[PDB]
Amino acid sequence: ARKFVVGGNWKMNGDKKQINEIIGFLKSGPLNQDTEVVVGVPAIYLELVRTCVPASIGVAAQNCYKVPKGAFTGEISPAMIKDVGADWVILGHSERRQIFGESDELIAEKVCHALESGLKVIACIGETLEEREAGKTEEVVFRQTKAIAAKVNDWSNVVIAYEPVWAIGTGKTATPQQAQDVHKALRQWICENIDAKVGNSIRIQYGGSVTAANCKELASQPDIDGFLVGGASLKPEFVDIINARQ
Amino acid sequence: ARKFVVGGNWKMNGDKKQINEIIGFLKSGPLNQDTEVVVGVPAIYLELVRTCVPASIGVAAQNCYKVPKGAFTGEISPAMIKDVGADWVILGHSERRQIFGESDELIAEKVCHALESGLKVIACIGETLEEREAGKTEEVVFRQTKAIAAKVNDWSNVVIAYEPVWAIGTGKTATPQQAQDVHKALRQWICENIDAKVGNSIRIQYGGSVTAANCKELASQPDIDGFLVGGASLKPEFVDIINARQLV
Repeated sequence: ARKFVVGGNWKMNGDKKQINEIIGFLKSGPLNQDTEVVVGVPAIYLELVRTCVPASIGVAAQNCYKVPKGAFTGEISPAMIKDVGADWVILGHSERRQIFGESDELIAEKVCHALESGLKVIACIGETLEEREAGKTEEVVFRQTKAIAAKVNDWSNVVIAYEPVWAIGTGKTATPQQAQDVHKALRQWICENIDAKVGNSIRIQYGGSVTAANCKELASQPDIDGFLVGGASLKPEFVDIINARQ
Repeated sequence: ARKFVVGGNWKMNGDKKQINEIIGFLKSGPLNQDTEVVVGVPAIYLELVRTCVPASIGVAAQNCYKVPKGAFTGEISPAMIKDVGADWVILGHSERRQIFGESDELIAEKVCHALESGLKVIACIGETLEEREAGKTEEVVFRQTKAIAAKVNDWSNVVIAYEPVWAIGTGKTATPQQAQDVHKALRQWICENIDAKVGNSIRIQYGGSVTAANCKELASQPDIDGFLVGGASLKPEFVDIINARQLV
């Protein structure tokens, strides 16, 4: 079976104090034994967080570049991430794709390099509202996935996160069924386009609004293997989400 | 006068081993006391460098965003930079403008926010070869500078670094005179469009190729107040650059 994976993407939030609070939640709160937990933190705190968090819990960078080193002011590489002990990296997040304009190709190259460098990756994909309403959900997620797949040969250390970007500003989030529909269509695409074994073993996290109230129904969907939590990851509620399967 | 300022931009380079070797260069190397020294490091080692580097040397982040916190995965804020004790941030570097497409206005907003957050800033500007050949050197640097000026009211903690981006892949770098021609023109623009005192006191670093072989002649230029160093900042050579203005 696919191990349930819950990632906490802190985004651009945090400081020493706040981090001690958040790590207090993980250490404290009861954690499900069958849940792989990953925490995505700002680069400035990667080493600190990696030292204060149990070896069982993954620590992820929120981004990285495609080469070990180079004339790329403001970027960090997988080698640096590994240098401080971090073992995960979040790539292709919608905020980076849209606000910072990273392309499918760049994301693909980044995923490839991260994996080859020894990092576990959470690659994000997702369609916007205009894309969905234009009935291009599948077209969009298949294109983003296809780009990554073009540079990835081994998916064992990859976790895909689906971000229902279209829901933002909508007034209502995606329904558990809508989320499920996307996950199953994506898994199907992976089975037919990459490999049936990969499709059956790859974890696909739901990357929309996950809270204590909806995490359980969301977690019970056949093709949802976890979450890439946003705001909730900063609160104790993150523990409740980690135990959505309970 | 304007205090000589030398910044070392490591860019995307470094690890614990390499950082200890570079901090070694800085610690042993006889550093001129009249030079303000700053070192720009990858965010991952921001706190690490600040704890190992002497309080006299400034530790800069290589970039930051324009708000204290938010839904900006992969970005860091001045609030975080300060939380680990760093006091500087390099913004608007040519690689971020050209490779990552940061706009003149985003740069200005970041500079404004960084300054307001209590950080000192090395704001970068510079024209490409296309722009220079098309005769837009002044047009570009003034435009980039003007955008930042629209969001800055206090220039005390700002250091401008001019990057002769046009010199890459050309075979030869900018000559000291060519560098001086831009620096002077920018200073003049600042005195006219911002303020006389600001223009006269604002440090303008040369962010082109700076080595131990060309630092002295460059630092001799009337309007060059230091350097934003690239490659050489990862080697002992950085010290010689820092001591570009020492007679012996």
